[PDB]
Amino acid sequence: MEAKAIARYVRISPRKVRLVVDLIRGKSLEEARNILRYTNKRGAYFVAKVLESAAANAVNNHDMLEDRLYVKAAYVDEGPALKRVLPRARGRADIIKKRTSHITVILGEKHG
Amino acid sequence: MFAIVKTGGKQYRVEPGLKLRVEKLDAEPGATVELPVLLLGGEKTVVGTPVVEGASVVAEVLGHGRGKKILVSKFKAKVQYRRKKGHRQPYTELLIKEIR
Amino acid sequence: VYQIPVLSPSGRRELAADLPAEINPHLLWEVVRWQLAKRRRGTASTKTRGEVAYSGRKIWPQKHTGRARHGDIGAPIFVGGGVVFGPKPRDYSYTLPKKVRKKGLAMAVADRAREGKLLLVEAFAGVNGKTKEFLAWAKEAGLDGSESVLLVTGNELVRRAARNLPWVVTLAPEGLNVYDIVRTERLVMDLDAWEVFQNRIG
Amino acid sequence: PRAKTGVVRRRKHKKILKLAKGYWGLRSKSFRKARETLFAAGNYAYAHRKRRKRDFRRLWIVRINAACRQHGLNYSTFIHGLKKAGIEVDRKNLADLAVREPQVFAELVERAKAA
Amino acid sequence: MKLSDLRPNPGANKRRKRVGRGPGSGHGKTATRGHKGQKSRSGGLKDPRR
RNA sequence: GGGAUGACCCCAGGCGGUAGGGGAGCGUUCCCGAUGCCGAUGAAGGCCGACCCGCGAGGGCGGCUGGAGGUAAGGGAAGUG
RNA sequence: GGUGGAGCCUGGGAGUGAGGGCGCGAGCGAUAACGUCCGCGUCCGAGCGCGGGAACAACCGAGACCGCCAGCUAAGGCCCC
RNA sequence: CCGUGAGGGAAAGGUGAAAAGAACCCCGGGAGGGGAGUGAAAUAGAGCCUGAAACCGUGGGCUUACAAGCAGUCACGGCCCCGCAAGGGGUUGUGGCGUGCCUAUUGAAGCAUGAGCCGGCGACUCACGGUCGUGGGCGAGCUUAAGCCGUUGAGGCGGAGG
Ligand SMILES: [Mg+2]
Ligand SMILES: [Mg+2]
Ligand SMILES: [Mg+2]
Ligand SMILES: [Mg+2]
Ligand SMILES: [Mg+2]
Ligand SMILES: [Mg+2]
Ligand SMILES: [Mg+2]
Ligand SMILES: [Mg+2]
Ligand SMILES: [Mg+2]
Ligand SMILES: [Mg+2]
Ligand SMILES: [Mg+2]
Ligand SMILES: [Mg+2]
Ligand SMILES: [Mg+2]
Ligand SMILES: [Mg+2]
Ligand SMILES: [Mg+2]
Ligand SMILES: [Mg+2]
Ligand SMILES: [Mg+2]
Ligand SMILES: [Mg+2]
Ligand SMILES: [Mg+2]
Ligand SMILES: [Mg+2]
Ligand SMILES: [Mg+2]
Ligand SMILES: [Mg+2]
Ligand SMILES: [Mg+2]
Ligand SMILES: [Mg+2]
Ligand SMILES: [Mg+2]
Ligand SMILES: [Mg+2]
Ligand SMILES: [Mg+2]
Ligand SMILES: [Mg+2]
Ligand SMILES: [Mg+2]
Ligand SMILES: [Mg+2]
Ligand SMILES: [Mg+2]
Ligand SMILES: [Mg+2]
Ligand SMILES: [Mg+2]
Ligand SMILES: [Mg+2]
Ligand SMILES: [Mg+2]
Ligand SMILES: [Mg+2]
Ligand SMILES: [Mg+2]
Ligand SMILES: [Mg+2]
Ligand SMILES: [Mg+2]
Ligand SMILES: [Mg+2]
Ligand SMILES: [Mg+2]
Ligand SMILES: [Mg+2]
Ligand SMILES: [Mg+2]
Ligand SMILES: [Mg+2]
Ligand SMILES: [Mg+2]
Ligand SMILES: [Mg+2]
Ligand SMILES: [Mg+2]
Ligand SMILES: [Mg+2]
Ligand SMILES: [Mg+2]
Ligand SMILES: [Mg+2]
Ligand SMILES: [Mg+2]
Ligand SMILES: [Mg+2]
Ligand SMILES: [Mg+2]
Ligand SMILES: [Mg+2]
Ligand SMILES: [Mg+2]
Ligand SMILES: [Mg+2]
Ligand SMILES: [Mg+2]
Ligand SMILES: [Mg+2]
Ligand SMILES: [Mg+2]
Ligand SMILES: [Mg+2]
Ligand SMILES: [Mg+2]
Ligand SMILES: [Mg+2]
Ligand SMILES: [Mg+2]
Ligand SMILES: [Mg+2]
Ligand SMILES: [Mg+2]
Ligand SMILES: [Mg+2]
Ligand SMILES: [Mg+2]
Ligand SMILES: [Mg+2]
Ligand SMILES: [Mg+2]
Ligand SMILES: [Mg+2]
Ligand SMILES: [Mg+2]
Ligand SMILES: [Mg+2]
Repeated sequence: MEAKAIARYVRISPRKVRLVVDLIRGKSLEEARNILRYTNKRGAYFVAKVLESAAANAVNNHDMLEDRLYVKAAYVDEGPALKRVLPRARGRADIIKKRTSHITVILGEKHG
Repeated sequence: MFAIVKTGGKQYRVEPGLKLRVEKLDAEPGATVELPVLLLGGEKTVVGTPVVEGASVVAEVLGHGRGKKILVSKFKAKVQYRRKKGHRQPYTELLIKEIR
Repeated sequence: VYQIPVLSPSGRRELAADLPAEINPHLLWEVVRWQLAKRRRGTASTKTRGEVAYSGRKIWPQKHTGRARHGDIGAPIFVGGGVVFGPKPRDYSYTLPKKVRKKGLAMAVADRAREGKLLLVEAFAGVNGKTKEFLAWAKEAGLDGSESVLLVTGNELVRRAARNLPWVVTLAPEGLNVYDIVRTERLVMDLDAWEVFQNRIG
Repeated sequence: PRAKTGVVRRRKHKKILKLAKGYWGLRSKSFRKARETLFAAGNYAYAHRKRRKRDFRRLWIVRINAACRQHGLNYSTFIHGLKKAGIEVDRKNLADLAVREPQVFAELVERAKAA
Repeated sequence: MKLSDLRPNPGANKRRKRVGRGPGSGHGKTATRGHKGQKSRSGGLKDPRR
């Protein structure tokens, strides 16, 4: 049995948040818990939330027995990007895109 | 024992009991074929001449195939010239039964 | 073709007629082509760069912007611009030699008649139009609705009687047209009609 | 009536991109690079089917010309002693002779040395 | 004789008009028009009969 | 030549190709065919295929998806690649 | 003599009307130019398809309908690459 | 929305038969999600029919750190996969060979033009005349126009004229 959480439309760049997600993959839930707290990235917050909801969802829904949880697989896909206008020199105006991440943590049970 | 036989303008090394694919020849299926006249024995010294006569190989005509399609293509740059032609090549199959 | 089975309530008798012996499938086809052309609505239209609702103004300057070069946005090269050689209203009708029309009529009958499929009748009595009534007289005349019928009579009452049948198509005699003959499996007339059909061809 | 592109152009492009599966970069994923790549895979294949024949004959020969020098003569003469003895059986494809059946080779070198 | 059989003789179909569509058919690119200049231009040459 | 007045066997030849000329086909939208036929025991569209037919454009078939349409043979007309 | 993708007549559709290299014959140039202008041929143009020339449109070989893990040759080659 | 003004002038349609539009519970500040429930279908959940391509991502198979290249093609071999095997699919180590597409030019891989990639829009037409060809009707003739009558998308009449 396995359990997930998906945070959707998180306003943060997929490239940026993917990096911390890589930090905790295949980690026991307890090392994953410690790694994000002491990681310094705006995306350690957002992942830790998804981590938990999946940990919650695991025990609390699918009857998964917390102590053996690890992170089976996990990843952030790229949501729809909001575009804004950035006025520039000589009348010019580019557009910058504030992006979006769909964070997914998927939990499964250790075999010990 | 083996022969070295000649069919469709090519020359193959045959054992008796061997299924081997050969240029398409005119015959019904299941019929027998006497394969002219070959070129060598596998007990040696007979080689000789163009073709050692009185020996022959008898293979039975198994069936008439068409090989996997080759797509033959021709392109010529800057002249706006392309050609596509599919070609799959008729052939027959036979089983080598005994050697004369 | 020649020997044609009339129905008068007394006799089963046959009639000999006219009716060219050989037929010309092209000639037939050519009249059908005509008939379905001249009835074309001719109705499709579209807007040229000229008729489109935008302005005459030149989009950019044409040198030194480094975009490509342009006229008005109504130009067909633009999305939502004019159409190029698309449809305007036109009239698809043209005039067949009268003599071809006439031949093709006489022929289309004959083709039916040498199939035997043509039947002449008198008076019905599946008159007084009620499809239920007609449906009787028909089953008597051997029409079971096992093949399409083109009914030609000047009788208004026998017409409306037949009309709603899926397998029956109805016509006055001056309505005789080779299209409607060819789409119908067999042909049926009365001895008015058939007389005006004569007095028509030749 | 109006007939717009609809389903046609997608099927044409799709036909190509299957042909290119396995190529590098856009040449597998882009209709255009895929086409361009293919054109050349076309003529290359053709060319090399012509020269697949050339390629093999040389390998046949080198193996032949190899085994003779073992028995003390060269290729160029070996063919003559064989074109003479009438033995045009060798059909250099059977230098599969020379490897698998050595004593059948030796006896052929003999009718070859007697020219 | 039914509608399904009607159809014309071998000519007078004739249809199969001409083209500026693909390579292969000729009729392609420059489209019968031949490269060039004033004839290839849209409103064409000046009226040959004079 | 084979006399089958032919759609077909045999034999002999020709078949690099730009501007161009010629010829045969494939496919797309629409009409007659149609008050019909296919369809929820699954339409059009999509995703796969190492399978079958075609020289090729293409057509089949099969599986998955999809969920309400599609439209043979023969012919007609174009906002047809 | 010569049956040839030979010829001539009538008629429908053309494209071309910037050529280029090389051999040979001249003129211009300086018995210069990958120069220039003519003539006869050729080849590239359109054969940047194939083999040779180390590589290289036009020099030597040779006119590619398709397929083969069959053979003989051309120019050019046979010490090793 | 742009423009002082005349004036310019867009984008943007679709849950399901039915809102039955997901009470309640769990993580959460929320957003979002996980169970529950509805539903024939919920990767039909409202950023809602189908859901292509470019593009980004996770998992797997084969592979790569003494080679050098228009990226392919021919061959053999190693590994993985489908199987009845002589079989086929994937991948690619080594060896042969190999100067992108279009355009324009006597000549382009060309260090000459155009193109970041994908999807969709995108250019030889119609009318009337003319001229050849072709499929048919009638032939010393052929043929009607405007109009009149009639018509389930029924045709016929009309001979001025050409
Ligand atoms: Mg600034
Ligand atoms: Mg400013
Ligand atoms: Mg950008
Ligand atoms: Mg090239
Ligand atoms: Mg060129
Ligand atoms: Mg305007
Ligand atoms: Mg103006
Ligand atoms: Mg620019
Ligand atoms: Mg428009
Ligand atoms: Mg617009
Ligand atoms: Mg619009
Ligand atoms: Mg289009
Ligand atoms: Mg060779
Ligand atoms: Mg066209
Ligand atoms: Mg052409
Ligand atoms: Mg042509
Ligand atoms: Mg032309
Ligand atoms: Mg041009
Ligand atoms: Mg020019
Ligand atoms: Mg002009
Ligand atoms: Mg031939
Ligand atoms: Mg040709
Ligand atoms: Mg030629
Ligand atoms: Mg159902
Ligand atoms: Mg459709
Ligand atoms: Mg389907
Ligand atoms: Mg249809
Ligand atoms: Mg059709
Ligand atoms: Mg178009
Ligand atoms: Mg000629
Ligand atoms: Mg001429
Ligand atoms: Mg000039
Ligand atoms: Mg000149
Ligand atoms: Mg000159
Ligand atoms: Mg010249
Ligand atoms: Mg000089
Ligand atoms: Mg010069
Ligand atoms: Mg000059
Ligand atoms: Mg000059
Ligand atoms: Mg010259
Ligand atoms: Mg040129
Ligand atoms: Mg030439
Ligand atoms: Mg070159
Ligand atoms: Mg060379
Ligand atoms: Mg050359
Ligand atoms: Mg040739
Ligand atoms: Mg020599
Ligand atoms: Mg050398
Ligand atoms: Mg304002
Ligand atoms: Mg609805
Ligand atoms: Mg759900
Ligand atoms: Mg779905
Ligand atoms: Mg759905
Ligand atoms: Mg969306
Ligand atoms: Mg629906
Ligand atoms: Mg959807
Ligand atoms: Mg991966
Ligand atoms: Mg070293
Ligand atoms: Mg290494
Ligand atoms: Mg290689
Ligand atoms: Mg260009
Ligand atoms: Mg230019
Ligand atoms: Mg130039
Ligand atoms: Mg120049
Ligand atoms: Mg470059
Ligand atoms: Mg420049
Ligand atoms: Mg360039
Ligand atoms: Mg496109
Ligand atoms: Mg005209
Ligand atoms: Mg005309
Ligand atoms: Mg005539
Ligand atoms: Mg009226």
